[PDB]
Amino acid sequence: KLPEAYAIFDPLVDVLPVIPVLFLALAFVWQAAVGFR
Amino acid sequence: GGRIPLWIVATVAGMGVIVIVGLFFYGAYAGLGSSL
Amino acid sequence: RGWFDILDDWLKRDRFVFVGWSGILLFPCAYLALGGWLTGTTFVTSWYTHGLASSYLEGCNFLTVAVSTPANSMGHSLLLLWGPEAQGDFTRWCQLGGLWTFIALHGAFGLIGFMLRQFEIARLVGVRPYNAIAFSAPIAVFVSVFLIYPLGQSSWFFAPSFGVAAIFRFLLFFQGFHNWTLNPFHMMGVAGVLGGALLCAIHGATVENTLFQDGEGASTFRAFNPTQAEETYSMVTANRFWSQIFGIAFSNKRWLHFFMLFVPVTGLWMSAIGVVGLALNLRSYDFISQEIRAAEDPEFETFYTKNLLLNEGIRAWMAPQDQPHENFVFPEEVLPRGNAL
Amino acid sequence: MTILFQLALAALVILSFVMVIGVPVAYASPQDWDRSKQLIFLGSGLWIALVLVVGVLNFFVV
Amino acid sequence: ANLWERFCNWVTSTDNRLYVGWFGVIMIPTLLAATICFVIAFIAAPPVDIDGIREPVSGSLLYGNNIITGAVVPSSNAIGLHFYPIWEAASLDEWLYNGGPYQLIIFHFLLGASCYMGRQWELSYRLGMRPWICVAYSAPLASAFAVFLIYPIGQGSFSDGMPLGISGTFNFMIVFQAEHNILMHPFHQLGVAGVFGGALFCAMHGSLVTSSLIRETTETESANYGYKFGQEEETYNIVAAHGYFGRLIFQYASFNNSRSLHFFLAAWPVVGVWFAALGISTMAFNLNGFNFNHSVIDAKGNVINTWADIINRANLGMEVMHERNAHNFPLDLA
Amino acid sequence: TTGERPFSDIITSVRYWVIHSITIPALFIAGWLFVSTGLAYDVFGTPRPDSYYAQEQRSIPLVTDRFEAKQQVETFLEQLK
Amino acid sequence: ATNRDQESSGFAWWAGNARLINLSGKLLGAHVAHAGLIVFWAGAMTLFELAHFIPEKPMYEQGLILIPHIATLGWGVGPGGEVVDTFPFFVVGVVHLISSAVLGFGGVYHAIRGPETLEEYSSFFGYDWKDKNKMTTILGFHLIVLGIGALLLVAKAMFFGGLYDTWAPGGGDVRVITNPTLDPRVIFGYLLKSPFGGEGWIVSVNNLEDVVGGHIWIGLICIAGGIWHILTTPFGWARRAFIWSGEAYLSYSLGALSMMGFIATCFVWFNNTVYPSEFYGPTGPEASQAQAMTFLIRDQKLGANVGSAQGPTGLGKYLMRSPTGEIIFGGETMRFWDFRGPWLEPLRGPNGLDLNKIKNDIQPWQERRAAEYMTHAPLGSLNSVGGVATEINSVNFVSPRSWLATSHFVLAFFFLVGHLWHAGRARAAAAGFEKGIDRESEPVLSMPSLD
Amino acid sequence: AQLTMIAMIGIAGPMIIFLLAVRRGNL
Amino acid sequence: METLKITVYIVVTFFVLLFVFGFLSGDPARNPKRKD
Ligand code: CLA
Ligand code: CLA
Ligand code: CLA
Ligand code: CLA
Ligand SMILES: CC1=C(/C=C/C(C)=C/C=C/C(C)=C/C=C/C=C(C)/C=C/C=C(C)/C=C/C2=C(C)CCCC2(C)C)C(C)(C)CCC1
Ligand SMILES: CC1=C(/C=C/C(C)=C/C=C/C(C)=C/C=C/C=C(C)/C=C/C=C(C)/C=C/C2=C(C)CCCC2(C)C)C(C)(C)CCC1
Ligand SMILES: CC1=C(/C=C/C(C)=C/C=C/C(C)=C/C=C/C=C(C)/C=C/C=C(C)/C=C/C2=C(C)CCCC2(C)C)C(C)(C)CCC1
Ligand SMILES: CC1=C(/C=C/C(C)=C/C=C/C(C)=C/C=C/C=C(C)/C=C/C=C(C)/C=C/C2=C(C)CCCC2(C)C)C(C)(C)CCC1
Ligand SMILES: CCCCCCCCCCCCO[C@@H]1O[C@H](CO)[C@@H](O[C@H]2O[C@H](CO)[C@@H](O)[C@H](O)[C@H]2O)[C@H](O)[C@H]1O
Ligand SMILES: [Cl-]
Ligand SMILES: [Cl-]
Ligand SMILES: [Fe+2]
Ligand SMILES: [Mg+2]
Repeated sequence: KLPEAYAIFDPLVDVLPVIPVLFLALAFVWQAAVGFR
Repeated sequence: GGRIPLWIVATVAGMGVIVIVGLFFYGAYAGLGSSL
Repeated sequence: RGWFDILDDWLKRDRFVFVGWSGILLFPCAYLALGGWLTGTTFVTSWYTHGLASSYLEGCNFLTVAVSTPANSMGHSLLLLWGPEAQGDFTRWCQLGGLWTFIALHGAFGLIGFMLRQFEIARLVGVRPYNAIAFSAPIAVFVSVFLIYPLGQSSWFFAPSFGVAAIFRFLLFFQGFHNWTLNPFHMMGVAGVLGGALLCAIHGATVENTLFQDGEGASTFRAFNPTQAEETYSMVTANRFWSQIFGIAFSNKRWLHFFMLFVPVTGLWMSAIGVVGLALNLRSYDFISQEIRAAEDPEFETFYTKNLLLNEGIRAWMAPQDQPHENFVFPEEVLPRGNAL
Repeated sequence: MTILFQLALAALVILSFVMVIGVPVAYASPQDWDRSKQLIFLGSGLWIALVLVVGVLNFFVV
Repeated sequence: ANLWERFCNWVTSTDNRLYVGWFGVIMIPTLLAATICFVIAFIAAPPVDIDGIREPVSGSLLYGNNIITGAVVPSSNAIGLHFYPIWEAASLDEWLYNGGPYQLIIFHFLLGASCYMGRQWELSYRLGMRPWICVAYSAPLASAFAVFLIYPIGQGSFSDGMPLGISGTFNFMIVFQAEHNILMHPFHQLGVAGVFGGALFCAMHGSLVTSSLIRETTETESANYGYKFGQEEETYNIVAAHGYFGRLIFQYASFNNSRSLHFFLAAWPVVGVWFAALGISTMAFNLNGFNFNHSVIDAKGNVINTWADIINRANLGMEVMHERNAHNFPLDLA
Repeated sequence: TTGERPFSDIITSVRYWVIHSITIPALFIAGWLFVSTGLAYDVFGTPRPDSYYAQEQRSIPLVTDRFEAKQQVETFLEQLK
Repeated sequence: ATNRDQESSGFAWWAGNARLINLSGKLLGAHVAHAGLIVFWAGAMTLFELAHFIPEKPMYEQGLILIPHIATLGWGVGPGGEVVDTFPFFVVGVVHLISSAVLGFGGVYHAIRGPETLEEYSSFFGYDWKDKNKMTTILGFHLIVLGIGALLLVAKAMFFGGLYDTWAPGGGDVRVITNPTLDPRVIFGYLLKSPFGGEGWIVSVNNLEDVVGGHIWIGLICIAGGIWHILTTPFGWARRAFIWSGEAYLSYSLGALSMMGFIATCFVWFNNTVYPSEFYGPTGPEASQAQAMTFLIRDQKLGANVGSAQGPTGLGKYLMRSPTGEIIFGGETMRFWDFRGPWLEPLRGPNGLDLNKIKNDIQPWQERRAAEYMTHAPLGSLNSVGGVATEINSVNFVSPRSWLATSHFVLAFFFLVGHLWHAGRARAAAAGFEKGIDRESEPVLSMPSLD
Repeated sequence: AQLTMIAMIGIAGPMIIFLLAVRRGNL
Repeated sequence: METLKITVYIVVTFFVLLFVFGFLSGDPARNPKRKD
């Protein structure tokens, strides 16, 4: 468990480790918006 | 013709696929077929 | 300008998906075989034919869904929707395995429609028909495995069911019952498939690494133009490379590309011939000379003898649940087991 | 303090969300940029001051 | 020039009928050592106690095998991962009993086949080619490392390496499925897609090029004489082939860039075989294929069997029967 | 180049998304309701999780008779009550 | 836009990071931002792991891989690996997660806002890849940094609480290391050991004094080599041996990382000293040995004479000899007789497993440990069903050792592939044929035919 | 709770791109 | 066995030293284009 004061950020903590994977995907979004030049 | 940018269409459609497959992976652990 | 010629004009119009006369056969049959498979794996059980759940609706996943074969008691019945078994009841037809024959028969006629499409398009554009000829191999495989194999056997029940894990069961059934890995026709198939993937890998890699510098970019795909007359890669350098690495090399590009047709196509044909034998249980199950020796000399052991014991385990441990029409009751004391496990 | 901790932590969550969006949109818009460096300098130092606030108030709340 | 400079020029000479090179000075002795030992072992080696249980398996032709059943049997389970060269044995007869030839062959082979990869880099460099044929070869190479070395390491014994024979290969495969459910592992499934697709693409590319060959010959001669070695002109009409295959499927499904097409032919079976090799090499650490045994349960709690449950019965039959005298305790742990 | 309108012109147009922001959810919702009303079970004959077995049954309702298979299933279903 | 399309830069979008080869400011931003990703994951994963962490279950039953690293460093654990204080795990996660914002800010700054190249801004920070003396200087700075990092592990072990010692007398416990092994015949003796069975190369390190003393040697070697590379330029034999380019230095690192990845895979699979079994679960060898022990204990309790029981083959059912005469457990676990573990070593004598100690001196804590390890073998399915492939669903278990070994084999392999890709390309690009054969001077046409 | 955090995080990336697309940013 | 061990050690060392010194012997300059 987190220290009990932090217990409302548990839904945020549950999704924090996947955030790096979204950076990989974000490079494809940015390249789509410039049209892969 | 060229209203909505194709990158926006691609991104929302790409994310729609992720959500649907992610639901199917969620259903592997809940309900029918979960072994529970 | 009769009605035939105007219909021929429309069927052969340049469009996004070419239709053709073959498309009259191909497009409904392919759509139904594809759609029947998705329908059955989404919504249809195998509870009454196999005692299995086989649909997403019952809790299976993509690896475990299948459109399963009909019950063994159906024999080789066509299982038409209007036939004497379903009697026009769609719900019962799905329960009796009528979707299996539906997919198999429409898949068969679609595959014909696809090879007819290959001939028709090759004739219209003016190329030779080698792609259709190469497609004879997947057709030969489909016909031998999905039709001739169950026709030789007791019923359609023993055909492969159209599902991922169901196919895996078919693979392990053929080991345990047919010793199919020992069959020289399967071995020729393996060589054609693996030799085909090797040629695919090596030819692709050889072309990509003997390319001429035809432009300034470090990404080299832009330096190709389809209207060029010149070879895009150096056959001479490729030949010298492979002759020095491996001893032999291609020196004729036409023979190279034919050999690439020939290898996987011959392999698949060879495996089809093996499966036709297995339709009649004409297996390469055993080597008689080793069995004579192993029977009389309890110290003679080989990898072949070990595999036969594995096969005996497969048959005994799988048959009661894999063949529920037989009503096998194999008491625990009759099941072959080694020590401890 | 009790309510001061999570409120300042929910401030740090909120402000990080304005910094995660607002910093690359302001670094990649070099036109009206002199007006954006101040909000970057402010938000950076405000963010660092909230980490220290959450870090100090953790040891009255845990 | 001194003798060393002359020797180096011979070694790296592009005029040698077979290229030696620096990788070749390792590859050649190692591969000759592995070949000679393999051939002698396959013909003539006495039975080998593979399972460490004093139950020797006959692998050679002279001891009763044919081409199909014969093998070089893996080294003894009692040896484990221990290095067993000839000098560690008290005699050749003991080395033979314990499966010494297997360790000698696979070690020389893997060292030799690694240098074959390096040698492919080396010659491409000497010839001015691009360097990545060796990357393609790293797929079957990794596969060989997987079955001969990585699998034994994770399992703790060279007795679990794939035997050097045809039926021995099948035994390795069946036991592997029993213990790891390899068919239900997505890396193996990608391997299958790699090899079926590779054979498919091999057939497709062969057939489309052959279909679009430009007429240079008559009916009474092989069309292959229409191509001359080192001719500058293209021997097939890639626009015709694209025009066929883009009407067979649809236009944007078909390659019109030959460079893209050939890259795809490289990348598809290579990436697929890499996944296959990683499959074996990760099942070496007993991360197994998907287990859906009893995944489907009714409202009461009755197990409803699926096709995965039928696979498990077959898996059980191999498992209870394999190495039938080697197990003393209820769980097969390595 | 076969004369059809390009796909990237269609799916970037607003008229497409006027239409398909209605037709795509309606199809998805129609599929959702085919399951959640239970119609999928009655069209296909797939067992619900409480209709595989009778309450004390352990045996499988396997079809054993070719020309009376339609009746064997109906007798198996009438034993579910 | 500078070098941000294929026509200007020569590289397509999918080779887009190769446009940064000579843009040192944007390239610095790529690296700092990526370091932020690593630090983010370390932080975010730890907090995820801690939010899920049940203190009353073992860590290896919980799918944790970072919390065991922290526990091994001495934080949060009492005797036998039990968790006494979750708060050090919270700190390690938080401080990583906050520092990732700082690295992310500086990565994004240099990637998008700052100068594209550094060579005009600063002579110290700018570099040419072809500048061999500058390259060794940056290498030397980074060696000194890594050498201090190794000494930090020594600092924790010796002066800041110690490390978890699974081999400590009386059970595993956090122990300050007072006498690290400084003697180079021991430290560099591990480098010369065979990697094969019974030997294990550096993977067989089995005491924290050798671990700590090695890190003293590595920290001082890395600082000395750091200073050496700041003060020297690559000698003549080194300049003629290597390719001196950005892609070439990347390839050399990829070769190094692949080798290290393969070594870590073996470390986590076999070593129970720096990967304590109380945190990571039993090793593959450990569980198989634990099974033989469990059934030895049960059968001896029933009255069996375990040293004289024949198995089906004639070898001893519970006990047999290794190929060098040591008394070892029988059955298939004969392959794992070189396993050493703190629960098993009290039964070992001079000749291996002592039969009198086995009859009389197995404690209940060893019986519990053997049963626990036998039932937590690193065998499980990809959907985390524990046990063999034939097992039913019930147990949700895949050992951290399996997760860590499999992942790092996969990564080490592709990094080997990357090494081969980049080493071949850097060779070709330096010699000038990476874009293809020049049609006018095709090299093979100037060669004599082979036959 | 978990589904709304991943939604707000999952839109922040595309919003950066969309906001620089509308201000003619240095993409 | 000892004589065989020494013979293999010598032979293996010989070929390894050929490989290492041979790659040290100006290997990047053995190419058809830039003989620097
Ligand atoms: C770890 C992953 C990683 C990193 C750090 C980079 C970094 C970089 N890439 Mg590369 N790239 C990557 C993966 C990565 N890339 C992948 C996976 C692909 C394939 C799609 C590419 C394909 C590619 C191409 C084709 C190009 C680059 C280019 C670049 C450089 C400049 C980008 C730019 O200015 O555009 C501007 C983009 C924006 C302004 C959009 C805003 C995006 C921001 C940065 C996101 C940050 C959000 C984050 C949550 C906020 C943190 C703030 C907080 C810490 C305060 C930059 C150094 C370019 C280059 O090399 O030019 C010389 C270039 O042309 N990349
Ligand atoms: C690999 C790491 C790295 C490197 C080599 C650089 C290099 C550079 N930075 Mg960048 N930067 C970085 C990371 C890095 N930075 C990070 C993490 C941030 C966010 C804080 C920034 C934010 C930043 C800004 C806003 C600016 C620079 C600038 C510069 C240039 C001049 C810096 C200088 O002379 O200060 C002299 C350095 C010192 C007096 C000492 C450094 C101060 C810190 C506090 C010491 C920390 C050292 C310690 C070992 C760190 C351990 C980190 C570890 C845990 C990861 C130089 C090219 C300037 C520039 O771009 O000019 C145009 C500039 O304006 N950087
Ligand atoms: C990241 C770490 C790192 C890197 C990249 C470098 C890189 C370099 N070093 Mg430096 N060095 C380092 C750390 C490092 N060093 C440290 C920590 C020290 C102090 C120990 C030194 C002390 C040092 C000296 C004294 C010299 C270098 C030199 C060099 C240059 C050439 C090296 C070479 O040819 O390698 C390849 C090595 C060889 C060809 C030697 C034979 C290697 C055999 C064939 C393989 C043996 C290992 C094998 C895999 C077995 C491993 C296990 C084994 C222990 C049992 C190169 C720039 C040379 C230079 O030019 O400096 C100016 C040089 O003279 N370094
Ligand atoms: C430190 C490690 C490292 C670094 C700095 C580089 C750097 C580079 N590589 Mg190399 N590479 C590496 C490791 C590395 N590589 C490894 C390990 C391999 C073997 C796989 C390669 C194989 C490789 C090839 C084949 C090529 C490069 C190329 C390049 C250049 C451009 C890269 C780019 O823009 O990609 C942009 C990024 C993408 C297009 C996305 C890639 C996505 C991958 C394939 C899947 C992602 C993995 C993920 C876990 C799975 C999906 C998860 C899902 C949930 C989304 C750049 C110099 C190119 C080059 O040679 O330039 C000269 C090139 O053609 N690299
Ligand atoms: C049988 C029958 C019929 C028919 C029907 C039909 C025709 C159907 C169709 C149907 C269909 C037509 C369906 C569809 C379905 C689909 C689906 C269900 C899909 C799915 C998808 C997904 C899931 C995705 C995924 C993926 C992949 C695949 C790959 C890539 C990646 C991803 C992930 C994206 C009739 C009435 C005539 C008659 C009687 C019988
Ligand atoms: C350049 C580039 C790129 C990249 C990017 C990157 C790589 C970045 C990074 C970034 C980063 C790396 C970032 C970071 C961030 C962080 C953050 C933002 C933090 C936060 C923190 C906080 C706020 C927390 C809180 C808390 C606490 C304190 C306690 C516990 C609880 C919690 C968790 C709540 C790309 C590819 C896209 C493309 C283009 C270019
Ligand atoms: C910490 C520790 C320790 C220690 C350790 C040590 C002390 C280490 C060292 C290490 C080292 C001391 C390493 C080294 C490495 C090396 C390498 C890995 C090498 C490489 C090389 C190469 C790469 C080369 C190449 C080449 C050739 C061959 C020819 C010519 C060209 C070239 C140059 C390219 C111990 C175990 C006690 C315990 C645990 C912890
Ligand atoms: C720690 C923390 C934080 C931070 C966070 C962050 C750092 C974020 C990031 C985020 C991001 C970084 C995101 C991103 C996203 C992305 C996405 C969403 C993408 C997607 C994609 C897709 C879907 C794709 C598609 C496509 C295209 C585009 C083209 C080609 C094709 C395809 C279809 C593939 C905050 C502030 C909250 C506070 C609390 C704590
Ligand atoms: C593994 C144990 C050995 C470790 C070796 C590390 C020692 C470091 C210094 C070794 C010196 C290598 O130095 C290298 O020697 C060779 C042969 O003598 C030199 O001489 C070479 O000249 C040219 C290329 O330059 C070649 O065509 C020629 O065949 C060769 O004689 C190289 O130009 C020099 O770079
Ligand atoms: Cl066996
Ligand atoms: Cl056992
Ligand atoms: Fe070709
Ligand atoms: Mg479910």
